[PDB]
Amino acid sequence: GGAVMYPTKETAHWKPPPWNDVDPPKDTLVSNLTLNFGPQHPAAHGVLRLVM
Amino acid sequence: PPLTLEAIKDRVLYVLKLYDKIDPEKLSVNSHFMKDLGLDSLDQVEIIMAMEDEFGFEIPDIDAEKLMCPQEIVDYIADKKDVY
Amino acid sequence: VKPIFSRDMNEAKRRVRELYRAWYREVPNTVHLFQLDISVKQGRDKVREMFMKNAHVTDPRVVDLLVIKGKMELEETINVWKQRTHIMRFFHETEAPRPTDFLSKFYVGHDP
Amino acid sequence: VSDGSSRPYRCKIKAPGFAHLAGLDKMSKGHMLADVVAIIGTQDIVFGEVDR
Amino acid sequence: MTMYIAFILSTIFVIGFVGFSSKPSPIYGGLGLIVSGGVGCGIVLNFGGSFLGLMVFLIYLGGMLVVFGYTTAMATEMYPEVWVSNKTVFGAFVSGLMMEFCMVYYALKEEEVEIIFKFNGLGDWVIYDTGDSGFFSEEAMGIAALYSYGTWLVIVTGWSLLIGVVVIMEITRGN
Amino acid sequence: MFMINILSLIIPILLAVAFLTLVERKVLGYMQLRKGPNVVGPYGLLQPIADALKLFTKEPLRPATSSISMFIIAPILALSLALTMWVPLPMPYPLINMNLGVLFMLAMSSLAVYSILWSGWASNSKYALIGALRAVAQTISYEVTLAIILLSVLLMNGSYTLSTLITTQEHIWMIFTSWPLAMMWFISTLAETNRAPFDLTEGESELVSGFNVEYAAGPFAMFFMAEYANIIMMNAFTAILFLGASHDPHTPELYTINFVLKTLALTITFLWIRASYPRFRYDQLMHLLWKSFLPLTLALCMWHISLPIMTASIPPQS
Amino acid sequence: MPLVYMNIIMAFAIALAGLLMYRSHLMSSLLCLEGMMLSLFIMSTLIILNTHFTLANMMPIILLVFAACEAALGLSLLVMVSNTYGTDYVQNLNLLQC
Amino acid sequence: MNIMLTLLTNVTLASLLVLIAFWLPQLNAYSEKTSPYECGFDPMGSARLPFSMKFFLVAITFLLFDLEIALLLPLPWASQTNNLKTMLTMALFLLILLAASLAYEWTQKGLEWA
Amino acid sequence: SRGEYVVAKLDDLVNWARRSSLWPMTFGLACCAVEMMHMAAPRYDMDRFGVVFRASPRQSDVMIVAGTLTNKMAPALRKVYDQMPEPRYVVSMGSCANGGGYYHYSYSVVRGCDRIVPVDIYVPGCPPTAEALLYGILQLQRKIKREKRLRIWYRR
Ligand code: SF4
Repeated sequence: GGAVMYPTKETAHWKPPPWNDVDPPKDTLVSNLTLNFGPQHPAAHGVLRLVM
Repeated sequence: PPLTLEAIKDRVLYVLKLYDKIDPEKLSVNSHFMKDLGLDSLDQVEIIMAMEDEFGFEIPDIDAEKLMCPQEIVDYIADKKDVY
Repeated sequence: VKPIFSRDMNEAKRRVRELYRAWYREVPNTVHLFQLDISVKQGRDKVREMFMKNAHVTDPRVVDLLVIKGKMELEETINVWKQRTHIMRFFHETEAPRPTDFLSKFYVGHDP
Repeated sequence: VSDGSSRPYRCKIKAPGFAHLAGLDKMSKGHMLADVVAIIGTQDIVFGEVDR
Repeated sequence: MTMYIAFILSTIFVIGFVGFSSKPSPIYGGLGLIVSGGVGCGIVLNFGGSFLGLMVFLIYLGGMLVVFGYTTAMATEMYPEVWVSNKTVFGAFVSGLMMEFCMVYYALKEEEVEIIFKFNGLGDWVIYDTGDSGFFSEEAMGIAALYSYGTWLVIVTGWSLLIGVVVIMEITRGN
Repeated sequence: MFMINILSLIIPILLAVAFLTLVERKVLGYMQLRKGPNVVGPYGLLQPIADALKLFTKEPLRPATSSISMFIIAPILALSLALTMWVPLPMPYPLINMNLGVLFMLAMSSLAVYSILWSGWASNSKYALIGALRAVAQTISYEVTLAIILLSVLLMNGSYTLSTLITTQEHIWMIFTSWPLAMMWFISTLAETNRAPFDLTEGESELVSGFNVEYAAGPFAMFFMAEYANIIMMNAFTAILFLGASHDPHTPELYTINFVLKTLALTITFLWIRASYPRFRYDQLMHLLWKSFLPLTLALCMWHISLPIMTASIPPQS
Repeated sequence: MPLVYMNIIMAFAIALAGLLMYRSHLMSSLLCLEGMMLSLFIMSTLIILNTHFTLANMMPIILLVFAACEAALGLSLLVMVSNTYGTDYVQNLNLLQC
Repeated sequence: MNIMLTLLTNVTLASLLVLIAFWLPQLNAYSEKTSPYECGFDPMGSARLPFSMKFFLVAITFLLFDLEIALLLPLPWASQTNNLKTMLTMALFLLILLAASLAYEWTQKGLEWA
Repeated sequence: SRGEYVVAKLDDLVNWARRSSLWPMTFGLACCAVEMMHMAAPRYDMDRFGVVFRASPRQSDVMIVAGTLTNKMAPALRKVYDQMPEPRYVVSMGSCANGGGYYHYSYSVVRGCDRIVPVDIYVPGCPPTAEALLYGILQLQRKIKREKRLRIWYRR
């Protein structure tokens, strides 16, 4: 029932493959770019620091 | 790689030694921080943060205050890491 | 009296310790991001000094409100809402030392 | 609010731009940066009113 | 010196390959690929292949555009690497340049170098033919025979491209 | 004397770019109820020279986060490519007569795009990166339709040699034959030159300055010169391709005058469009080109392939 | 064989070595694949032009067409890999073993 | 060689202009002047972090269509053959396959973004 | 001396180029910005004089501080001024920018933009009329015309 027969010490720790699918490793993989739209921006009316 | 209790004690003592406020000479496993070493509550919080960094497991607030003895830190670490 | 977040002083102390942990871990990231020339030890000492300034508080609600303000400041620092000027304002570098002995105050000016 | 003196006790200015800029985030959902510029234009915000 | 324009360009080609093969950040590897594509166009034009060379340059110029965008999106790094930012990349670059310089000088000096095949140091001008193509561009006439002679190649390539669009759509569905 | 010819092509083109800046400023001002620059020189003639001197006597700043090598290389590439593309053009006789001049111009235009992308990436600023990505999207939108339109029109020419366009349009302008392709081509040239309503890369209103936000003094002047030179060169290409001119071999000056006037008119149209219309969203630009221009271009390319065959009008290869 | 053939075959060898020696990113190895395709185009074009194999001057263009097909496939796979792992690093293609 | 000379001349002019721009002017470079531009306030993160491309599929399809652009450019010389029937059939076959690919991607919501 | 004459003429050329082409940055804080736009409007079009508004600080030569400068905005203004390449000139428009004006005694107002950035020309008024701002810009141009950088270099 192991992942590999005749397992070694390192492989023994390794878990067997998932039955259906691998778990999603979603962990802060996408970091949205943060932009200071203003104040100096022409479209910010000069005094708006829109953090987007 | 058996995570021996004495290795845990060595790591805790090393972390405590690195902290400047603790004087190296009077540091002991049974030396309670507040009275034996004279460090304050925020000092104890900082030492707990150092320990959690060294062992990689986060110590919650309730458990951390139950500390103030290096031996207590060692035993709590053993309990979390299932030593003996 | 209605509690803001804590019904007793011990709970407020727990919240204060949590905030102190957050600042203590954030300090090196602040030095890196804001390109501050202070050392990490210096910033953490400033954090302790700011915490110690209000160490005399004995009312749970005041402590809770102070923790709220500290959390807001920490959010500002974690983001880049505060600039290097705001972060370095805690260190009053430009301001000259003000003598506190009676004779120096007497010499310098009429201020009590 | 007047205290009967020659100087107002309290004067609170309700600026229409305040609530519109507050709702800017809700309006911007699902749009791009140029759409955000257009939405800032639509609500006609003069930040003297907003900041007072 | 103009007697060996081809050799100089080929050496530049090999240097560009040693650039994008040492694997700097995809941006500078794309720079290398663009330079190598331009130099290859130069070589093919010197041999009489103006259309082919220009086509390679045009296609790789567009291809490296999508590569650049993809890099800034997926193959991105906080400190992108240049050929002097890591000992491995610079090691690869220096080794590639040295290997070129080695074979280059070896073949130029020695009459007949033989690395894996036998190469003669005589300039490329020797091999060129003395015939005349008249009122024709042989490359153009051959490339135009894809529609008159290569109906089978047209069928295969068109199907391959349509199935490629389908394949990309399926591979990027992502369920 | 070929070096003299190269200088004759280069130097006058740069002066033309300089005075194009004045023309644009005045034309936009008059279309806006204003007077363009007039104080500096008679009728504003010396304004360009003052701008060039100011820019080249202004401190150039190298951004701390920038990659200096690409940061410097990009303006050089932009200006050199902008000057290079002028070489193959027949006015009436080309400086370099190539059998495949049109493909050369297409490849060179493709190469110039990397100047914008390299500048934006090297700047290491978020706005510059956004501008570079917009330039990537713009090329993706326009390149295919540009190539297909050029192929469809050149099918009547019978070659990619620019010079032979004059002979093909000896009796009539090709716009009469291919006016729809001409419209799509003009819009595509607007897109390629990053001109309004497709001025997305710079996009001052939306991006403070786009790719050149971190460029100052000489490098910015070089980017501006490349932009205007590309405008003029693309309009000249349109004039050659569609609005053909009479060429008397004994007197080339007549053809040169006609060609210059047509190119001036097309550049003035460029400024006119910049004044009139608002700016597109880059998603909208890509959608316009792919969903609207591309299918019509495919259909018209089929039509132009068939028409010489069904009308027995296949052009001579030579 | 003239030396230009030597240089172009050397370029192919270098690109092959680059592809077979990955470092971290997948994009770089796809670029090495494209470099190999460019080297093959140059070699084929030189041979076909020197030998005046007129009906073989189209083979480089078909080679380029299928090279671009391969490039598209590579990028479409890289996008999925990046989505599933957050980077294009080859070390993440480690679930399947042996 | 004329093309090489022209390219060299243009590149040398551009490089000379860059040199004159970086050496004629006076400079007072200090850290704050060379810092990145973020509309007055300081940047939060880097500009070298990943920037999601919402039009990736269109870019790959652009590569695949540039291939067809390459395949269609020989058409002007192809019209000079004697088998104009087969040439026309194959040219229309290629253009109809490109149209089919565009239609497939469009109908499958591939030309849309995100 | 011939060297002095050459230096004087080259300085004349440089000053003429710099004053003729003055590119203000698109920086407007408060009501005074509107009068600035009216200056850009057809009646007093500043483009005639060579003054063209350019957004990027690195592509601009003059900063016009139109409107009140709050303590919150001051660091951004200093950053924009620093990022602006030199030669750079600052014009303070309106009482609020000049010395704080109506909000001088406010906690959130910097009592003058001179405290944060060096100012070359002060345009009085609240709001200063567009003609007043144009007069200030022309005064700055004359100030540039009076500059003697190369002459001082030769004499030093
Ligand atoms: S000076 Fe007057 S017009 Fe100008 S911003 Fe202040 S209050 Fe408004």
